[PDB]
Amino acid sequence: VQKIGILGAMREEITPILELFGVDFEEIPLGGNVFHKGVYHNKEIIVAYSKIGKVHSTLTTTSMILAFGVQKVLFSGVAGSLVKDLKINDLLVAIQLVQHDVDLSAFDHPLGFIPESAIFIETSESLNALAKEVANEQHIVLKEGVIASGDQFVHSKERKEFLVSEFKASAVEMEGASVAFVCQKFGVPCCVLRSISANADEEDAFLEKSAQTSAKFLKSMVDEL
Amino acid sequence: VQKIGILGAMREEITPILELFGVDFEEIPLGGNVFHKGVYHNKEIIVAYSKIGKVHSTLTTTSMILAFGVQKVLFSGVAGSLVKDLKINDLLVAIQLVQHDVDLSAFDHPLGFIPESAIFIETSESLNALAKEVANEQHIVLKEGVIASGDQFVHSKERKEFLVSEFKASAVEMEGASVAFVCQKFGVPCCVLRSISADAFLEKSAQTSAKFLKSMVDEL
Repeated sequence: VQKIGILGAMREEITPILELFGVDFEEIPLGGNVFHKGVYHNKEIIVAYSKIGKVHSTLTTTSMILAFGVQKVLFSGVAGSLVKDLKINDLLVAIQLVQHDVDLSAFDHPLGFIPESAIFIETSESLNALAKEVANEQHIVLKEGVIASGDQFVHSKERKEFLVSEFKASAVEMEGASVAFVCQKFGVPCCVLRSISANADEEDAFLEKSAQTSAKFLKSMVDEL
Repeated sequence: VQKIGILGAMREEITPILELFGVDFEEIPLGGNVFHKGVYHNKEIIVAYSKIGKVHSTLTTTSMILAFGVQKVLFSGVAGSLVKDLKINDLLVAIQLVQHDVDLSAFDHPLGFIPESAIFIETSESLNALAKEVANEQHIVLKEGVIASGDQFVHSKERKEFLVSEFKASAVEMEGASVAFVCQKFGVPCCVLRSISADAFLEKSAQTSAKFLKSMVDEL
């Protein structure tokens, strides 16, 4: 029985996901999270809001995997662009991610690095390839890049410039890296998709449209699994 | 069947705990961690190191609870002092913990606050009182205070003074708050104990902490 996890990074991103799949979803409370469980064409689909920041999103992902047995994870949301050519409404697949706020440079480690780990987190080759195929089929341009995540909102010119110089990041948000990290640790293929909600020089109804567009893209992925 | 989780931040702290409990531990890999499962006087003891930082420690704690059913968590480690009265080798129990690096101030949230949470995370009355009781019986001084945790190793005067001024923290490390938070979310009692550190120091400190943890478990 195939079991697929779907995360969104705002509560309001969940509604159009559950609506579009169209089946009944049972609400299961666990660890202060609510997981929505439904059956769609003989796959179990487990949908949750991550909650904010890395500790929340780690907890929700680890829970999803251990309590519900999800075998693959798709994580949708929005991100702010760090690069001129990545603009509002562009869709981005995260080929790698980084925890941009990790700093053990006092022990001469490169920024982003933790011992017994690595700076960059890898996502699923097969799921990213699937996202490319779906984007081709649906006539949606799909860009690729590195997403930086950290437990601060990044707004300053200096901090955005640091993300690009240090990590070659394309976009920034708060929960992607941690989710991808957990998945990788459990051998669970993960795909992290972001649509751009702010241009690189910048810091609601528009997020309602993005959340609908994302739900459509997620369903078109699941329809291929 | 009582199930107790014992967490250390780093590998060298585990070794002495496994040896002192003395029982046969089964090694169970899960989520890139190795959990050591043993039965000690009719209590199941699950021992693991987190690895460093908030993601790692949140992952490990959640696994302890969901995969192994632990009912109570004891977390031991070292921490750096932020106040003159906490000196090297002092033992501190964390009454509250904060994630000091969380900053949603761009949206007028206080520093350390995340929506659906709180700035300060609480720990177990009962387990804290047990730590105090063990310490009193053995004539070991046990200090109490707030622990600040974050994904940076804090070394500057400016950041240390920020921790004191913003959170009234007494000590700083990288994993306490995330472990305590996970336990709170699952209604699992948690005790966070830290020896003040500022390789050879660490060996002694791990042996003495293993003895203190064993002493607590003997009362549970």
